[PDB]
Amino acid sequence: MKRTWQPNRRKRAKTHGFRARMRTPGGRKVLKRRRQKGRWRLTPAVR
Amino acid sequence: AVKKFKPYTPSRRFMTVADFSEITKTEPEKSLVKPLKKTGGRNNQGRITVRFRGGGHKRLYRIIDFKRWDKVGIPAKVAAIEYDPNRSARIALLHYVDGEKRYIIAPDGLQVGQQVVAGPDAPIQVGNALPLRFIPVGTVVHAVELEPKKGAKLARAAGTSAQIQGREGDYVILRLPSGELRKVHGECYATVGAVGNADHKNIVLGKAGRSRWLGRRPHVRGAAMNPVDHPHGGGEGRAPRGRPPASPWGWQTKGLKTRKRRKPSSRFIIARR
RNA sequence: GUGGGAGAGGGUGGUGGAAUUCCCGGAGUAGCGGUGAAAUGCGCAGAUACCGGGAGGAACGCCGAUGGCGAAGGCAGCCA
RNA sequence: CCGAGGGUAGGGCCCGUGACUGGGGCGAAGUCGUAACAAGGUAGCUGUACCGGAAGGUGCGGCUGGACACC
RNA sequence: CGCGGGGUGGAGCAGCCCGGUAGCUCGUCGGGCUCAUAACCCGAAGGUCGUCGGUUCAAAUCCGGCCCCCGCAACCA
RNA sequence: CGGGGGGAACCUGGGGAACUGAAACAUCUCAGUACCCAGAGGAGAGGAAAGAGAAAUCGACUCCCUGAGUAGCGGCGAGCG
RNA sequence: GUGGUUCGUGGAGCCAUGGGGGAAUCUGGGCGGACCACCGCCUAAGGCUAAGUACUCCGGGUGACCGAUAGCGCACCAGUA
RNA sequence: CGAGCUAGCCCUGGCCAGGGUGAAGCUGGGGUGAGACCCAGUGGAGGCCCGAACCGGUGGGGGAUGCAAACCCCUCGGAUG
RNA sequence: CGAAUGCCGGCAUGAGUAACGAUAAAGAGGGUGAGAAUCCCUCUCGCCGUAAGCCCAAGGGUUCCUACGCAAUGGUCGUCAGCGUAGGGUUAGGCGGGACCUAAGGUGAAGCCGAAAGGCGUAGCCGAAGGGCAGCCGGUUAAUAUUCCGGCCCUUCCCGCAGGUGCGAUGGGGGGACGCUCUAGGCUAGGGGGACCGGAGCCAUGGACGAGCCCGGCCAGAAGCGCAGGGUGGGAGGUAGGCAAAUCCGCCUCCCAACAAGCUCUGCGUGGUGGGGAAGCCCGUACGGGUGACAACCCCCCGAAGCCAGGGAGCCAAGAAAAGCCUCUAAGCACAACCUGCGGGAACCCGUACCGCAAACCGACACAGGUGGGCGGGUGCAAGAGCACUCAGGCGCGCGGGAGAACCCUCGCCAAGGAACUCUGCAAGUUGGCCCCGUAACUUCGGGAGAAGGGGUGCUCCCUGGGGUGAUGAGCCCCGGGGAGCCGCAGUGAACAGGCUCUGGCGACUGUUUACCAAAAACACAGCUCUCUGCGAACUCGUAAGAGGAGGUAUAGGGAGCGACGCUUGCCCGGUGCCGGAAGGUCAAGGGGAGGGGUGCAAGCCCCGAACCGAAGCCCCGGUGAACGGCGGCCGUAACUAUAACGGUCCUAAGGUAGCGAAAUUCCUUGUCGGGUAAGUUCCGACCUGCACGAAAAGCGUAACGACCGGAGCGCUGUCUCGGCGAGGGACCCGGUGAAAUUGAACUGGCCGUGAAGAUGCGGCCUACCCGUGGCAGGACGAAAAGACCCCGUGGAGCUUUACUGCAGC
RNA sequence: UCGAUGUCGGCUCGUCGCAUCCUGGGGCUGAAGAAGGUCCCAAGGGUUGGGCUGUUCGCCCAUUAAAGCGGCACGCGAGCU
Ligand SMILES: NC[C@@H]1O[C@H](O[C@H]2[C@@H](O)[C@H](O[C@@H]3[C@@H](O)[C@H](N)C[C@H](N)[C@H]3O[C@H]3O[C@H](CO)[C@@H](O)[C@H](O)[C@H]3N)O[C@@H]2CO)[C@H](N)[C@@H](O)[C@@H]1O
Ligand SMILES: [Mg+2]
Ligand SMILES: [Mg+2]
Ligand SMILES: [Mg+2]
Ligand SMILES: [Mg+2]
Ligand SMILES: [Mg+2]
Ligand SMILES: [Mg+2]
Ligand SMILES: [Mg+2]
Ligand SMILES: [Mg+2]
Ligand SMILES: [Mg+2]
Ligand SMILES: [Mg+2]
Ligand SMILES: [Mg+2]
Ligand SMILES: [Mg+2]
Ligand SMILES: [Mg+2]
Ligand SMILES: [Mg+2]
Ligand SMILES: [Mg+2]
Ligand SMILES: [Mg+2]
Ligand SMILES: [Mg+2]
Ligand SMILES: [Mg+2]
Ligand SMILES: [Mg+2]
Ligand SMILES: [Mg+2]
Ligand SMILES: [Mg+2]
Ligand SMILES: [Mg+2]
Ligand SMILES: [Mg+2]
Ligand SMILES: [Mg+2]
Ligand SMILES: [Mg+2]
Ligand SMILES: [Mg+2]
Ligand SMILES: [Mg+2]
Ligand SMILES: [Mg+2]
Ligand SMILES: [Mg+2]
Ligand SMILES: [Mg+2]
Ligand SMILES: [Mg+2]
Ligand SMILES: [Mg+2]
Ligand SMILES: [Mg+2]
Ligand SMILES: [Mg+2]
Ligand SMILES: [Mg+2]
Ligand SMILES: [Mg+2]
Ligand SMILES: [Mg+2]
Ligand SMILES: [Mg+2]
Ligand SMILES: [Mg+2]
Ligand SMILES: [Mg+2]
Ligand SMILES: [Mg+2]
Ligand SMILES: [Mg+2]
Ligand SMILES: [Mg+2]
Ligand SMILES: [Mg+2]
Ligand SMILES: [Mg+2]
Ligand SMILES: [Mg+2]
Ligand SMILES: [Mg+2]
Ligand SMILES: [Mg+2]
Ligand SMILES: [Mg+2]
Ligand SMILES: [Mg+2]
Ligand SMILES: [Mg+2]
Ligand SMILES: [Mg+2]
Ligand SMILES: [Mg+2]
Ligand SMILES: [Mg+2]
Ligand SMILES: [Mg+2]
Ligand SMILES: [Mg+2]
Ligand SMILES: [Mg+2]
Ligand SMILES: [Mg+2]
Ligand SMILES: [Mg+2]
Ligand SMILES: [Mg+2]
Ligand SMILES: [Mg+2]
Ligand SMILES: [Mg+2]
Ligand SMILES: [Mg+2]
Ligand SMILES: [Mg+2]
Ligand SMILES: [Mg+2]
Ligand SMILES: [Mg+2]
Ligand SMILES: [Mg+2]
Ligand SMILES: [Mg+2]
Ligand SMILES: [Mg+2]
Ligand SMILES: [Mg+2]
Ligand SMILES: [Mg+2]
Ligand SMILES: [Mg+2]
Ligand SMILES: [Mg+2]
Ligand SMILES: [Mg+2]
Ligand SMILES: [Mg+2]
Ligand SMILES: [Mg+2]
Ligand SMILES: [Mg+2]
Ligand SMILES: [Mg+2]
Ligand SMILES: [Mg+2]
Ligand SMILES: [Mg+2]
Ligand SMILES: [Mg+2]
Ligand SMILES: [Mg+2]
Ligand SMILES: [Mg+2]
Ligand SMILES: [Mg+2]
Ligand SMILES: [Mg+2]
Ligand SMILES: [Mg+2]
Ligand SMILES: [Mg+2]
Ligand SMILES: [Mg+2]
Ligand SMILES: [Mg+2]
Ligand SMILES: [Mg+2]
Ligand SMILES: [Mg+2]
Ligand SMILES: [Mg+2]
Ligand SMILES: [Mg+2]
Ligand SMILES: [Mg+2]
Ligand SMILES: [Mg+2]
Ligand SMILES: [Mg+2]
Ligand SMILES: [Mg+2]
Ligand SMILES: [Mg+2]
Ligand SMILES: [Mg+2]
Ligand SMILES: [Mg+2]
Ligand SMILES: [Mg+2]
Ligand SMILES: [Mg+2]
Ligand SMILES: [Mg+2]
Ligand SMILES: [Mg+2]
Ligand SMILES: [Mg+2]
Ligand SMILES: [Mg+2]
Ligand SMILES: [Mg+2]
Ligand SMILES: [Mg+2]
Ligand SMILES: [Mg+2]
Ligand SMILES: [Mg+2]
Ligand SMILES: [Mg+2]
Ligand SMILES: [Mg+2]
Ligand SMILES: [Mg+2]
Ligand SMILES: [Mg+2]
Ligand SMILES: [Mg+2]
Ligand SMILES: [Mg+2]
Ligand SMILES: [Mg+2]
Ligand SMILES: [Mg+2]
Ligand SMILES: [Mg+2]
Ligand SMILES: [Mg+2]
Ligand SMILES: [Mg+2]
Ligand SMILES: [Mg+2]
Ligand SMILES: [Mg+2]
Ligand SMILES: [Mg+2]
Ligand SMILES: [Mg+2]
Ligand SMILES: [Mg+2]
Ligand SMILES: [Mg+2]
Ligand SMILES: [Mg+2]
Ligand SMILES: [Mg+2]
Ligand SMILES: [Mg+2]
Ligand SMILES: [Mg+2]
Ligand SMILES: [Mg+2]
Ligand SMILES: [Mg+2]
Ligand SMILES: [Mg+2]
Ligand SMILES: [Mg+2]
Ligand SMILES: [Mg+2]
Ligand SMILES: [Mg+2]
Ligand SMILES: [Mg+2]
Ligand SMILES: [Mg+2]
Ligand SMILES: [Mg+2]
Ligand SMILES: [Mg+2]
Ligand SMILES: [Mg+2]
Ligand SMILES: [Mg+2]
Ligand SMILES: [Mg+2]
Ligand SMILES: [Mg+2]
Ligand SMILES: [Mg+2]
Ligand SMILES: [Mg+2]
Ligand SMILES: [Mg+2]
Ligand SMILES: [Mg+2]
Ligand SMILES: [Mg+2]
Ligand SMILES: [Mg+2]
Ligand SMILES: [Mg+2]
Ligand SMILES: [Mg+2]
Ligand SMILES: [Mg+2]
Ligand SMILES: [Mg+2]
Ligand SMILES: [Mg+2]
Ligand SMILES: [Mg+2]
Ligand SMILES: [Mg+2]
Ligand SMILES: [Mg+2]
Ligand SMILES: [Mg+2]
Ligand SMILES: [Mg+2]
Ligand SMILES: [Mg+2]
Ligand SMILES: [Mg+2]
Ligand SMILES: [Mg+2]
Ligand SMILES: [Mg+2]
Ligand SMILES: [Mg+2]
Ligand SMILES: [Mg+2]
Ligand SMILES: [Mg+2]
Ligand SMILES: [Mg+2]
Ligand SMILES: [Mg+2]
Ligand SMILES: [Mg+2]
Ligand SMILES: [Mg+2]
Ligand SMILES: [Mg+2]
Ligand SMILES: [Mg+2]
Ligand SMILES: [Mg+2]
Ligand SMILES: [Mg+2]
Ligand SMILES: [Mg+2]
Ligand SMILES: [Mg+2]
Ligand SMILES: [Mg+2]
Ligand SMILES: [Mg+2]
Ligand SMILES: [Mg+2]
Ligand SMILES: [Mg+2]
Repeated sequence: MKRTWQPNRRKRAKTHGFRARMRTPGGRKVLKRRRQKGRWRLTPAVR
Repeated sequence: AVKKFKPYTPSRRFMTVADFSEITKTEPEKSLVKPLKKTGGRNNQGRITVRFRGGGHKRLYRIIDFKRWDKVGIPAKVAAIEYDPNRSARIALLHYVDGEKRYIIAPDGLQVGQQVVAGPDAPIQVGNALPLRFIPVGTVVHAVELEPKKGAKLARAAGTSAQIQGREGDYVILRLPSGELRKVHGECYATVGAVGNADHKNIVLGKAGRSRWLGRRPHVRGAAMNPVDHPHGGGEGRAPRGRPPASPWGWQTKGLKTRKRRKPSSRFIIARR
């Protein structure tokens, strides 16, 4: 039955997207943390 | 007054619809005069701040003239009487002789051929607006300005009206639809007569759905919730209230007066029995 | 048919004054009410009695009769 | 084919009967009060409405088959 | 068993709780009013305080035992 | 002409917890800690007495040692200092 | 009315200041633990000021530091699969 | 950090085989002082009926280291709101 | 280090055990190859066919095509593949999206607010599955195509020539521009039939050389035209309104139309050219290619839910915006500009493979689950997207071969009986569609109602009514009607398709709910009542700004209870809550300074500090019951007895009225009586000793309704007496692949005792050759889960209030 | 035994005890016969169908030679409900 992953490429980048993070102070520190750790991808894939 | 229905269903039984014989138009309204609107009951933060609202038929908002004093002395013919789904009352479409078209809330007694005016000049007859100070004591009156030049706030709903009981200096004493006795400034415009579509109070919704179409959602009793949810609930097997009956936010809902004491408004009120 | 008459005859709309009650103001003090006699009630948080204002509803004194009208029930301030 | 009638099904009317229940008639000397007949001690009666152990009481309107002092 | 209150003239209640005093209304008895009964008026009689034991100078009264009464409780199981 | 944004930890400023301790818990403690925010920089802060405080004394500020778990503070408790 | 201080309302001063009232320029004003006198100390309501101090992304030296289940999560193409 | 599941609301689109009953209204006729009304045809109302799609999840059986971390079979509720 | 249900890794047991993932289904020949049930071809068989076929959107992201491969991946095998290596493949001015519009929302010059981070906000801006906008048919590749190509159309920009005109916009106006249900007339997709047209070929096995049988009889297309539809007045005069100006728009007046009459726009039709084009035979194909042919290319009918499209009608709940578009004037410019037509030019970026109800997406899997739009043929059955078979197309579900035990699951049938089963007809059966007859209580007059209960149902021939289309005719199609016959056990012949009645409880009703053990008598619901709220409303969210409320105004809005409807809803205001009360009482800060104190030589400076004045709140007085709530006890009494209409007394703020009543409430209790039954703790009626009903936490009824809960009957049954037989998928045997919880170690018997009280393990005695397979579950206090009950802990968390103390709010 | 010994009743399947319900054998009798009463021996076998209730039990209908009482974790849920 309907499961929890219902992928929508637009929704993915307007929610977790790079511009999205950059808009909220909560969100900028998400980036700082990922950069400080050396994540290859600071922000999700979406095509 | 009031269409009824043979009971070919349950709830077609006591269901009741208004009498639209008065409506001289339908499928209008004057396209020049109306924008749109929306809400949810939710507010600018997204939050429900009025409960049990939503759904219901899409409406277009008829723009409507509550300042009649900007046309002083210009006459107008009553053009049409049609349906407004934002109010209890019906709106009269009227053409001015300026060629300006405007909406008026329809007094009881307007046939559509008739001329109407507004201003100190103003014959005293149904449909005409004057400042209160020129209207003779005793007149039944609707759509009243509370303060001068600010627009008509009072007696706007189907069947409502007010009466001039007398005057004192710059002010006149009014018996509102509530029965409250109120001073109002002499310079406030008002139009003579009562609102009409007065049988509005006798519609009988008749089924659940007809409440939803008006955008009214189901309303649940405190009684039926849990204690997180409301001052009355739990224990069950029902229960009496267990406590002086209360709103969800905790204040007492029987008897308890909410008007604020120090309002400078109080200096102008004498009543409300 | 014509010409005339009396009448609270019916329907509708209006409208007047007397009174009662309620409130607002004035003045004023120790009771008021009520009954067979009382008590309940009302009153020094200012009652009753008196003056002024106002709100509202109901019924129409004298004319009025042992009277008129109406099929009966009934119909009574005044105007159309 | 029709056909006495037998069967299955559903109605109608009438009689009988029924735990129980409603009043009613009737039965010398049981209990409670006094409503009515004399302003019957509240004139009575009345349709209706509410009430009350009971008779009755009270409201609104009605009928007379009720009415020598005093204001 | 468990906890609380109770038992007083014929009926119904005070008084106990603060030791010495037993009261109220009805009823009953005698008399009056009345042709007579009720009503009403004038007088009166009537009890050992459930019972047993203790405390004290003195116990309806304070204490304990039993005997009846009314009441609440008896849950997780 | 300048600002903006970034920087491991360190610094100042604005704000600021709870578990826990108290062998329960409110004052108290943990603690001006964790965190969040703003601004510095290679350091930051502070600094030249409207100071100490008993000696007719000492002389700006910072940091270390000591004074000293002293003086005090404290449901005069746990503790704090 | 509060915060700071060892100071928890305490005899509670000092420094700070959200609110009300509200001065003077040497004979002026703050202070020395309520307050008063005396004797002292100091000059608020403007600002800047190296060094001695903290820290370690980074470079180097040295270990009675580990030796692939240890030492950083990662000795290996790891903040990766 | 999450409303890509889920709950509500907002905006904008879309879907609902086929059958069954036959409201008001209108028309004509009767009726009447004039009406109410009665009848007939027409008409096509309704959180109306039957029943697919779509939405559900009634009862039972199976499954129970499953095909499946909610499934399958049979039956069954709504289906212009 | 031996233990921590320790941690990390490795390897065991269970065990060659269970499974190998839908019961749609396979068999043979030939080919390739080291190797073949599994790959390729053919033939036969079976399965889907409102799908299991085809197209689109999401999402996935090279999975697409081909060459060479088989270690692994594939629940077996694999020579095959969605897998490995490599190479190749996605072509647009017109399709989608952007150099267009605006919607919710978002964002945000101005502005407002907030310790900081930030919050808000008009204009603007962004934002789409909405509005706007120009491409149809075929052919082509291994693989792309409205993209390349062929044929035929079309749009914008740019520049030029001609003709026209007051030109000109971010501004004004028009339009765009809209619901739901029903729906006319004309079309098209689509489909059916033809004795008419075209075509390879066929006579089998008894018959048939035939008006035989099988195959096909279209597609697109500018202008012009025709049919059908949409939209639409014309002229003047005045003109104060449309935040400037308008000639436009609006408004008034007069004049002609009254009609699509015209003007205009779209649909279809036809149209120059263009292009398709079967069965069959042949080769030869993961695929399709010659021919059939020079193909034919036409009539009739059925007919949309699609089109004309802003069509029409009715109803109430009253049904987006903005740009493109046209019109109007403004500056401004009138050489310009704009309009119209022709011509040349110029016309960018991204998507484009493939999967796409699934082995390519969401579900850790090649997973019986989930996933929006469109097409979805034929026949028959009343209709239909239902059901059975079947086109095209696509599949036989990636372990097989046997055997024919128990047992299990899914299914079939059953003598006699018929609920005797059982908590309960649970289950299963009966019934079943359509037409016709017929149909009760009661009822809110609609219902109840498919009530119930019956009859018909096929085929052949005769006669015959009405309709649609054509002509009024045939033909074709739809709807019947009557008459006479035939066959079977049976004609809705197979498939899909109510069992029914009586009577209670609860809820009026359709609805709603615990995703995943509860669908209900719970929630909601129209409706009734109370209450607050005069509008910068009350209320709610927010520190605030602001917002909702509501662009509403008491016939409105918030809160609360009750819950259609009918008849109704008593008494008590002592307490509590709310409401009213200008007095009195007490009251905090502040005002007040009687008086007292410290210290100074003193002037002073500095502490205390009585009376008194002084808010709300509490006290006090009163009102309030669809506010919280509450509505008695003992004793006596009637000419049989019983009983008590009646009295007595004690208490209360007041003592339960109506109506119900062993109840969804009744303890005693299976109360007593009556009904039903052969028999009734249930159920129905009644009585009233109501432990412990009772009136809006409503009381008592109520037609209709219900996957609710109770009681009875009929019908019918494998529920049962009581089992039997049969089918299929497992189970069993063989080949291939091959798990799991669990496991101190094991050489693991019975009894009677004993033992921490329930011994394979200790004692005595009995019994017992070693090892397995198929089976059953009594025991290892069997596995699983550090018992959820219970207690403990000065453990924890949700919840309440006249617990304490705070805080917001007021 | 709380790092789990599932708990009433039904059903299925039984097995054992005897304090015997029946059948067999007996003594006594207030045993004429028949038919009972009571006590003794005896565990081989047998011990019904149904209404009510979840019920065990119990009452009841119709029968019977009889309609026995107990134990087996109130026998038996890795057997079912
Ligand atoms: N039949 C007359 C009607 O009945 C009623 O009358 C009935 C009663 O009211 C009346 O009862 C009366 C009683 O009122 C009166 N005051 C006392 C008297 N003894 C009783 O009488 C009764 O009692 C005894 C039995 O013991 C019988 O013998 C006697 O016949 C009988 N009347 O007796 C009648 C029944 O028998 C009313 N009067 C009224 O309804 C009407 O007139
Ligand atoms: Mg997941
Ligand atoms: Mg998307
Ligand atoms: Mg979304
Ligand atoms: Mg990288
Ligand atoms: Mg937001
Ligand atoms: Mg509502
Ligand atoms: Mg409501
Ligand atoms: Mg509700
Ligand atoms: Mg609840
Ligand atoms: Mg919550
Ligand atoms: Mg609460
Ligand atoms: Mg409650
Ligand atoms: Mg309860
Ligand atoms: Mg209570
Ligand atoms: Mg007369
Ligand atoms: Mg016959
Ligand atoms: Mg017959
Ligand atoms: Mg009388
Ligand atoms: Mg009398
Ligand atoms: Mg009298
Ligand atoms: Mg009398
Ligand atoms: Mg008399
Ligand atoms: Mg009375
Ligand atoms: Mg004594
Ligand atoms: Mg408990
Ligand atoms: Mg910086
Ligand atoms: Mg700070
Ligand atoms: Mg502690
Ligand atoms: Mg502790
Ligand atoms: Mg604690
Ligand atoms: Mg601290
Ligand atoms: Mg800080
Ligand atoms: Mg420095
Ligand atoms: Mg500095
Ligand atoms: Mg500095
Ligand atoms: Mg500290
Ligand atoms: Mg401090
Ligand atoms: Mg402090
Ligand atoms: Mg201090
Ligand atoms: Mg000092
Ligand atoms: Mg000085
Ligand atoms: Mg100072
Ligand atoms: Mg000092
Ligand atoms: Mg000092
Ligand atoms: Mg100093
Ligand atoms: Mg510095
Ligand atoms: Mg280094
Ligand atoms: Mg080494
Ligand atoms: Mg390592
Ligand atoms: Mg090694
Ligand atoms: Mg590691
Ligand atoms: Mg959502
Ligand atoms: Mg969602
Ligand atoms: Mg129909
Ligand atoms: Mg219909
Ligand atoms: Mg329906
Ligand atoms: Mg239906
Ligand atoms: Mg239905
Ligand atoms: Mg249905
Ligand atoms: Mg189910
Ligand atoms: Mg809707
Ligand atoms: Mg050890
Ligand atoms: Mg095994
Ligand atoms: Mg096996
Ligand atoms: Mg197997
Ligand atoms: Mg070969
Ligand atoms: Mg070979
Ligand atoms: Mg070979
Ligand atoms: Mg088909
Ligand atoms: Mg895509
Ligand atoms: Mg393999
Ligand atoms: Mg092109
Ligand atoms: Mg585009
Ligand atoms: Mg854009
Ligand atoms: Mg460009
Ligand atoms: Mg754009
Ligand atoms: Mg835009
Ligand atoms: Mg700004
Ligand atoms: Mg914002
Ligand atoms: Mg825009
Ligand atoms: Mg778009
Ligand atoms: Mg579009
Ligand atoms: Mg396009
Ligand atoms: Mg093509
Ligand atoms: Mg122009
Ligand atoms: Mg417009
Ligand atoms: Mg065609
Ligand atoms: Mg056809
Ligand atoms: Mg032959
Ligand atoms: Mg053939
Ligand atoms: Mg065609
Ligand atoms: Mg054509
Ligand atoms: Mg050829
Ligand atoms: Mg239209
Ligand atoms: Mg724009
Ligand atoms: Mg392509
Ligand atoms: Mg599927
Ligand atoms: Mg689909
Ligand atoms: Mg596929
Ligand atoms: Mg998958
Ligand atoms: Mg598979
Ligand atoms: Mg699948
Ligand atoms: Mg599926
Ligand atoms: Mg779907
Ligand atoms: Mg079709
Ligand atoms: Mg059919
Ligand atoms: Mg089908
Ligand atoms: Mg398989
Ligand atoms: Mg049988
Ligand atoms: Mg039978
Ligand atoms: Mg039975
Ligand atoms: Mg069943
Ligand atoms: Mg019925
Ligand atoms: Mg039938
Ligand atoms: Mg029925
Ligand atoms: Mg026949
Ligand atoms: Mg036949
Ligand atoms: Mg046709
Ligand atoms: Mg079948
Ligand atoms: Mg069927
Ligand atoms: Mg059916
Ligand atoms: Mg019935
Ligand atoms: Mg019952
Ligand atoms: Mg219901
Ligand atoms: Mg429904
Ligand atoms: Mg329904
Ligand atoms: Mg619910
Ligand atoms: Mg659930
Ligand atoms: Mg369920
Ligand atoms: Mg249901
Ligand atoms: Mg607030
Ligand atoms: Mg607002
Ligand atoms: Mg607002
Ligand atoms: Mg608004
Ligand atoms: Mg409301
Ligand atoms: Mg309720
Ligand atoms: Mg009441
Ligand atoms: Mg009463
Ligand atoms: Mg009270
Ligand atoms: Mg009171
Ligand atoms: Mg006072
Ligand atoms: Mg003072
Ligand atoms: Mg002195
Ligand atoms: Mg006060
Ligand atoms: Mg009071
Ligand atoms: Mg009873
Ligand atoms: Mg009860
Ligand atoms: Mg009953
Ligand atoms: Mg109740
Ligand atoms: Mg109540
Ligand atoms: Mg109720
Ligand atoms: Mg009831
Ligand atoms: Mg009912
Ligand atoms: Mg339902
Ligand atoms: Mg139900
Ligand atoms: Mg069987
Ligand atoms: Mg078999
Ligand atoms: Mg283990
Ligand atoms: Mg052995
Ligand atoms: Mg043993
Ligand atoms: Mg076993
Ligand atoms: Mg087994
Ligand atoms: Mg076991
Ligand atoms: Mg276990
Ligand atoms: Mg434990
Ligand atoms: Mg639990
Ligand atoms: Mg404790
Ligand atoms: Mg605790
Ligand atoms: Mg245990
Ligand atoms: Mg264990
Ligand atoms: Mg024996
Ligand atoms: Mg024997
Ligand atoms: Mg014998
Ligand atoms: Mg035996
Ligand atoms: Mg035996
Ligand atoms: Mg039973
Ligand atoms: Mg029993
Ligand atoms: Mg036991
Ligand atoms: Mg047992
Ligand atoms: Mg079990
Ligand atoms: Mg059991
Ligand atoms: Mg067992």
